[PDB]
Order: sequence, then structure tokens, then C-alpha cells
Amino acid sequence: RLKIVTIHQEPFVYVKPTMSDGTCKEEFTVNGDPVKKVICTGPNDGSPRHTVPQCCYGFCIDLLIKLARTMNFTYEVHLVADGKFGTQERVKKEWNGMMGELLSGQADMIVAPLTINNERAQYIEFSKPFKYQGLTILVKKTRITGINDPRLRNPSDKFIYATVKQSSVDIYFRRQVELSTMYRHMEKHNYESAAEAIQAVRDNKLHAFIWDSAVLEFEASQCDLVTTGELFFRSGFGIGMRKDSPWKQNVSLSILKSHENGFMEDLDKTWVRY
Amino acid sequence: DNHLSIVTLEEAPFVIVEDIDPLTETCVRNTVPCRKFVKINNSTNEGMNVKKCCKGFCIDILKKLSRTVKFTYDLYLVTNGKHGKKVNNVWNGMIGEVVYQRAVMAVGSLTINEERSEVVDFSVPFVETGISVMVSRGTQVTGLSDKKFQRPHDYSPPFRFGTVPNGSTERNIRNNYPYMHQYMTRFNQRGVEDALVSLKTGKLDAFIYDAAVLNYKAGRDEGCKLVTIGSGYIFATTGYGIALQKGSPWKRQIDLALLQFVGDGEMEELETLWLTGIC
Ligand SMILES: O=C(Nc1ccccc1)N[C@H]1C[C@H](C(=O)O)Nc2cc(Cl)cc(Cl)c21
Ligand SMILES: N[C@@H](CCC(=O)O)C(=O)O
Repeated sequence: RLKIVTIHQEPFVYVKPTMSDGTCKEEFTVNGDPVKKVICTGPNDGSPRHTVPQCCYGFCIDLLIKLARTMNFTYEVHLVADGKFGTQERVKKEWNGMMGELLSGQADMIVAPLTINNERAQYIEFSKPFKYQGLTILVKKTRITGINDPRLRNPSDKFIYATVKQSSVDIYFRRQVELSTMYRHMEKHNYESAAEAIQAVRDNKLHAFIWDSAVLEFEASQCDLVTTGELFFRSGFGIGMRKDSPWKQNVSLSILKSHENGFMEDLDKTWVRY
Repeated sequence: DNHLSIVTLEEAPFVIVEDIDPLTETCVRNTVPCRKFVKINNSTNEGMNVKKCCKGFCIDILKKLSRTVKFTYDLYLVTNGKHGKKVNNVWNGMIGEVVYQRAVMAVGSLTINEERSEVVDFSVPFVETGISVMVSRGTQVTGLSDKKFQRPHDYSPPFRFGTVPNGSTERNIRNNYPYMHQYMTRFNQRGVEDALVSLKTGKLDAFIYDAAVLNYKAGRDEGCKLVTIGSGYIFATTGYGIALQKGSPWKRQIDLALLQFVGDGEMEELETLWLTGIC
């Protein structure tokens, strides 16, 4: 049985408690199909982290079930114990989150919206992307062309834009010299969570929210808000495996086959488009 | 040795071929040397390598990889076919050049798909692509699965739609939708420019083709009349990748270098420099 690590990240992985008999509540998609759910063990919340069975489903779980059937492997799913995707932190840096669990052997496969980047690829093997990634901008149903719009490039208090404090976006902007002016503007307005930032766009307190395009398109599926402009800072989400994994070739070939036959587009229409 | 044979193929704006300055015989500005084999006549296979110059999105990527990965190269334009097709069990095109060890890598608008990945290794995708559908503004098509495409003779008159054959897009249609594929062949287009003219003049209702190229053409279309359905919607999302020989020693550093370019914002910048559209 392959040990799969995942993380709570809607709409790719939903995490919900089991029902009172320990099963997962039977539910259905917008297209009218039953939601496939797997039990995923993980923490519940300087407090003890009691690990309990929970119900996991979404884009990434649908993909896992496909891969498992297609490549004839068995699996057990758990939620990353420290709640993190995976950054190198110094104690001699060490990987936390899903990256550290994969490298330590606590997981054999990362199945999650794990952004492909150079730092992680130095240490692990990514598949070909199962979903292409980028940033976009969430606004009230307001035109912004994207990262090169004058109201972003030349910021003023008349048009407030922000992201999530300490997020990957926050870090990414701090890193590029050319984004210095936008970074300092966001720094004055960044929110503690995505949910709060999205609520502030609804309430005309934040005019534009810079965040992952898949999440933001998922959000615009409620609609008073919309995504706007061209995507920017694009990359992809891939399945993560150790360098030695005998699965990596067929995992990546299966992902190509699922893009090419429309399986992946179906996933987008079930979980991201509405 | 770090001097590599690399094959490419003209397809603007990814690879743009220009004539060399004949006095100086040196490529300047943002271009690099690239040669093309041209036959003397139709009686024999004798030919000459013409010295030409190449530029574009993929050429800037090649130049950056040459610097960071530390190699030099002899860039040539493929003349045995185009991107890559298996004909009578023999790959031609850029894929064939790599499969048969005439090129260490293939750099261009080369789509990553499953069948090509069985015979070559691909780098990480360095730009997103897939299949899009271009129409004249107002033509209604829901997507590839529109029954105007799937069951074309359910409609009178039938929808007129085609692709440029022998690439990844036709391969996908042929595999997924056999009735649609056999129907489209009568609308096969010799190239993208032919197809765009056929669309603008009403001789074709839809043109199905590589998403990166179609969305670049829509952005440049005089009058902004040619559009990709959805709003640049991409079916069968994939990417352009560098093709390398199976088990190539260069793949790891190429991969890491391309991801470094992403991480430093340079791919975003290249995308804005070459692929921006007026429309
Ligand atoms: O930065 C974050 N989370 C975060 C939130 C609050 C504080 C710190 C971090 N998530 C990003 C990056 C994450 C990754 O691959 O590291 N993938 C990933 C995938 C999707 Cl689908 C959406 C996002 Cl936003 C993200
Ligand atoms: N980029 C395509 C060619 C154009 C197409 O068929 O869409 C390929 O690599 O085959």
C-alpha cells in the first residue's frame, strides 16, 4: 500500500468529519454523480494533535482513485501532520510539510495541489502537471487587465490590492526586485487568510485579491465577484515522488493520457468550473 | 563534449526564421545561427545547408539554457516532416530527429503528449498549450464536444472545420473522436496562415489547432474578428517541452534551469515580450 500524503486545499482536497457511524456522508456533484470519498487520517486542529479518520474528496482525490485503478496500486491517505505544503526551514535547512514527509518516507506519493518549483525539484520528482497553475485577481463584478494593469503597477490608496500574509504569493512578490512597488503596497493591506481577503472583496474593503487562479475561479462560482485579467506567474501542480520511485514514469504517462482523453477536463468541470 | 546538435522548426512567434546578412554571414540582434538543408533539384537528394538566423520565444529559451546549463550547439531546421508523426512505425519530424540520435534535443513549439513520451524524454513544459478552437466572432461552438463537431452530418449544412494535419492536434482528434476525425480531413489546412484566411473569408467555420499558436494569432488578428472559443479555453492542457533522448544526461539540468526561469519571473517576462496581443 502506497502511503499518500495530502493537505486540505479546496477545491482540490476537501476535509470533513466522518458521520456518527464513522462513514462518509453520501453526496453528489453538480453533474449529478456521486462524490467519491476516501477516509484520510489526520490532525483535528501548542495543542495536542489528535489524529482521527476524516473524509477526503475533490479534484485530487478523484485523480488518486483514477491513478490507483489505472496503475493497479493500493493506498492509504493521510493529511500532512504539520499542515504545511513544504518549505525548507533552518533548524542545516530541513523540509517541512508534505515535502519532508515524502523525503523521510512517511509518504510515498504527494497527491495535492503542490506547486512545481525549482527548489522542490532539486529534491523530489514531479510528474508532468495534472493541472496548470497561475495567479489571477478576484474583484467585484471591475476591470483589471492583470499583473501589468496601471492600477497595479502604479499603486495608490484609491485601489487597494492584497494577498495573504506570509503566503507563497507574499514570498514570491518579495523575491522579485521588479515587483518591489507592488510588494510594498500589498504589505500595507495583506490579510491573515484567503477567506477573510475574499470576504473583504465582497464588502468593498479590498478592491482586488491576488491568489491562486484555481481557487479564485472556484470562488467566482458562487456570483457577485469575478476573476479578471490574464494569468501571471504560471506553473503547475504535479504529483510528488522520491527520485528512486518505480512509479514516476507511469504516473506521468497516466496524467498525460487523462489530459488527452478529457478525464482531466471533466475534473475541472466537476470541481473548479460551475 | 558539450557541443550539441539541436533541431528546431519554424513556427512564429516561437521560432522565426530570417535570412542572414550576406556580406557579414553573421547573425545579430536577438537571433542565433540555424541552418536548413535545401535540395539542389528533384532528381537526387543532394543538397546544401543554408546558413540562416533564428529568433523567437523558444530561441530566447535556448539561449538562456545554453548559458545556464553550459553547452554550445549547432541548431538546424528539420526538413524530414514537421513536429513529429509516426509514419509506418517510423517517427519523422523533430521527434524523429531525437529518436534517431541526429539531435541531442528538439527546441520549438513541440507539444508534449503520451505517445511521444514513449519514445523521447520531455523537459518540464515551459509554456502551456493544448487544443483550442478559433472562429469568426459570433459563430457559436460550445467546445470540442459540440455535436456540430462530434456528429457533423446531423446538421444541414454541416459545420466546416479542420486542422493542420500530422501534428498533435490531429493525433488527439483521431484517437478520441473517429467520426469527427474522418470528416475533418476534407477540410485539412496546409498551414495556419491558410486556415486563418479560410476563416476570415467564410470558407471555414472553425479551425482546431494548438492553443498557444491560436491564442497568439487571435491577439494579432487585424480587426480582432478571429477569436478562440470560451475565452482562450484550452482542451487537453499540456505544454511545449524540450524533447531529449530517452535517458538523456541533460534532462535534469534543463528541467532545473527551466524551473529557475519560472521562479525568477523570467518566463512571465518572455511570455509578455513575445506573446502579447493587441486584441
Ligand atoms: O500559500 C499557500 N497557502 C498559504 C496560506 C496561508 C499562509 C501560508 C501559505 N498556498 C499556495 C502555495 C502551495 C504550495 O505549493 O506551496 N500550493 C497552493 C495550491 C493552491 Cl490550490 C492554492 C494555493 Cl494558494 C497554494
Ligand atoms: N505543436 C503541435 C503542432 C501543431 C498542432 O498539431 O496543434 C505539435 O507538436 O505537433
